[PDB]
Amino acid sequence: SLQFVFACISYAVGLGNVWRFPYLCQMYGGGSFLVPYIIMLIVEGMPLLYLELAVGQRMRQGSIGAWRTISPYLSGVGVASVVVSFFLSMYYNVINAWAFWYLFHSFQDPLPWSVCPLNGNHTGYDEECEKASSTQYFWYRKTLNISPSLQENGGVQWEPALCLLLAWLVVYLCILRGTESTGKVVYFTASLPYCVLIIYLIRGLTLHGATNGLMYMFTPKIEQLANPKAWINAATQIFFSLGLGFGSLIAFASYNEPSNNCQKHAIIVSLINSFTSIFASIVTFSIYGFKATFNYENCLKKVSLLLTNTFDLEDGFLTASNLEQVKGYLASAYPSKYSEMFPQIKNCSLESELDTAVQGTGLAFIVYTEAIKNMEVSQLWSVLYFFMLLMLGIGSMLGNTAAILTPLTDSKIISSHLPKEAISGLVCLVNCAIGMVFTMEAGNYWFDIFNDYAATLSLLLIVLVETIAVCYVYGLRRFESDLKAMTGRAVSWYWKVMWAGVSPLLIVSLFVFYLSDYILTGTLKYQAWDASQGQLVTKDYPAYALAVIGLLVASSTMCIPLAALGTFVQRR
Amino acid sequence: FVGWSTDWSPYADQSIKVRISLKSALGDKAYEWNDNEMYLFRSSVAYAMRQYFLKVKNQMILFGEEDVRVANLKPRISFNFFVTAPKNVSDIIPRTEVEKAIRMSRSRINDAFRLNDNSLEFLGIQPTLGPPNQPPVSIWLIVFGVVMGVIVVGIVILIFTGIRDR
Ligand SMILES: *[C@@H]1O[C@H](CO)[C@@H](O[C@@H]2O[C@H](CO)[C@@H](O[C@@H]3O[C@H](CO)[C@@H](O)[C@H](O)[C@@H]3O)[C@H](O)[C@H]2NC(C)=O)[C@H](O)[C@H]1NC(C)=O
Ligand SMILES: *[C@@H]1O[C@H](CO)[C@@H](O)[C@H](O)[C@H]1NC(C)=O
Ligand SMILES: *[C@@H]1O[C@H](CO)[C@@H](O)[C@H](O)[C@H]1NC(C)=O
Ligand SMILES: *[C@H]1O[C@H](CO)[C@@H](O)[C@H](O)[C@H]1NC(C)=O
Repeated sequence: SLQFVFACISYAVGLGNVWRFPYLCQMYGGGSFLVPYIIMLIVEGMPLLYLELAVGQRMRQGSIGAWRTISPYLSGVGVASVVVSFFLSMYYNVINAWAFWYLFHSFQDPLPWSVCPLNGNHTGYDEECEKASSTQYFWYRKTLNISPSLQENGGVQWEPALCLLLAWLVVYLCILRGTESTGKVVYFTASLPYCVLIIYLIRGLTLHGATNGLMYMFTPKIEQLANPKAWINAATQIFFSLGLGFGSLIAFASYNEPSNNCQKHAIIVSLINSFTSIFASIVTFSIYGFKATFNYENCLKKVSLLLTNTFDLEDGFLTASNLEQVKGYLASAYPSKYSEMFPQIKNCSLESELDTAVQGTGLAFIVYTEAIKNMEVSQLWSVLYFFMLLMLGIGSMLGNTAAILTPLTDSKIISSHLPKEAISGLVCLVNCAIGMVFTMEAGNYWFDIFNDYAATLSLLLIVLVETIAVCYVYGLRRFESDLKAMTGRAVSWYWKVMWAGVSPLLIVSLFVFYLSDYILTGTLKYQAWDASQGQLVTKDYPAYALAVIGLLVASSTMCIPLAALGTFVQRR
Repeated sequence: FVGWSTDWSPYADQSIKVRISLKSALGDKAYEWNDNEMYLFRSSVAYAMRQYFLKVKNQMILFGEEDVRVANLKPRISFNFFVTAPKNVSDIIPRTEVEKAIRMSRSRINDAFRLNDNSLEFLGIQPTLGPPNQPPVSIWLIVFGVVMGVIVVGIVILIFTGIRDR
């Protein structure tokens, strides 16, 4: 019936493809990132997803159990499947906290991101809130209070810490309460995000100059298309959105009937996830194009006002459509006055704005707040959208935490020492203690680091190990025979070829390209807020941050080889 | 210094510069700025001066439209005006008093031409937007406290029921 479709939609639609995907798309030029994602979908999404589902269905065990049954000296990879997930639980719930924050400041008629604060004379506006948008100022100063550089970090901000604690308490409450009622919750928690996105798409399409963002997002600029970073980010983003590497898919497939259809399920899940990501990107980039058009018009209006004031022209004489001609006439009339203010004139174009209108890890928040502030009843739409985002994040965190706790629940030794319910509380407390780091003044930089590298290489390596083990260790023919015995209609040659020599080769090639690019450039930099310019400036990563990122990647990557060496020693 | 400059004028020290942007504030349906509009503006300035001299210094000075002298008129509608004594040309009201008078009654001048503090700039008189009123303590804190309380109550009751069942 429709219950299965709703469950598939709920498993496919999450906070990931709604939040992380638009930011990655904006960072890597839009279309130049959109094209690989579709390419990385039909090559890596469906085949690997179907492989994981088939393994979970055939093995009838958990991730650790399945990867131990496949091979002893490989069982440690299952442990890695938890560790990476743990790192996700380290930071992902922090996003929910931000949602809570943006929810809590949604019951005021003077919305905090709607009107800039006064400078102090009650005559103008703050310099930071004037150079930057009101939403940007509220996000970077009144919400994150971000430091200009990563080197200087302040104390733990109390309000974000309280928001994070509330988010963890909500997660723990949902863990304790919700165990099998989700079938009813699927009737409501699967269609609301689509309705919210439809409403926001309508609002964006009703805004002036919104088609520019849609054109930008669909424009495949070949100059930035050759960047291996875009391919790597698309691959890790689709792997994260589909849940590959986390092992939750295997656990879910182990709970289904042996005769349950898997190819149709995997294809439907992948296609729904891709379509939802594309739709969210469409809406977000429509609002982003609206912002870029507004900034371009504001810059042109400021330039025209400055020229009119300093050359005493008529109010309506100078317009955007005839700017350069009037500039040439002024230069030809008296070049002395024109040159007296030539450096003050600023050249602003739609391309530059669309490149650097809004960027960073909080692109979705800023963009949707801008969309909200131009509504009719801003509070209602703000509350609805933030509640939808919070629900999606809660569902994603519930899935991640269940995947983490399942191997711990299966641990007989741990179960016999402590109550099963107290394990969830201990895990939540530890995760909150670890994630309190993100609540500092410079916690946004660490959040960006853990969103860029704590799941980039780890997921790729885990998927590569899994597909190598399936294709060559266990034997492709044996797996195909087992699947045919279980359900019939053996895998077509397309799936066999993809599992044998397409996906692993592409993953290895992408990893080699990324490593070569990193070695050649050697200039891994991060964006940092600049209140003086009211923008984002690239700054080189410090030694300690690079070491921390390297350690975070290395632990997840070496979780499997260390256990393999231990198993080899035990056998020997 | 041998020579002279063609910019200095004896009335430049006490002159207040007005810049008017009718097209930006009104878009369409914008009236033309002929001499009648200048007469109306001078009358409004004289009225503001009368109001300041009556309600602050308690002096009845009969200003007129001919006591607001205007110079350097431009197509931008940008000029310099200064107010003299009612019948003493050699007496020019100091710029501080004129600025205080304009600040006192800028709303009437703004409404006379349907302009709002951005299309009628006096270049030295900076308007005040107004202090932003704040909630009693915090709406967000109250909502957060209520949500945290209900969540804690739910957690406690669920834990108690689970313990009692087993
Ligand atoms: C028109 O306004 C001007 C001011 O701009 C008036 O000039 C002022 O006239 C008074 C009366 O004579 C002057 O006071 C006297 O100054 C002399 C200077 O040596 C002093 O010796 C006297 O004891 C007395 O204090 C005042 O200085 C003068 N101010 C200026 C700036 O010239 C003028 O009287 C007004 N005309 C009329 C008809 O009211
Ligand atoms: C606000 O008042 C102070 C008073 O010292 C002044 O320095 C500052 O320039 C004023 N702000 C603006 C925007 O003029
Ligand atoms: C704008 O273009 C002119 C044309 O050469 C250039 O000289 C100037 O540096 C550019 N930037 C600004 C801010 O004027
Ligand atoms: C701004 O403040 C000044 C004095 O502080 C006051 O006269 C003026 O009316 C205010 N403007 C408003 C409240 O719009």
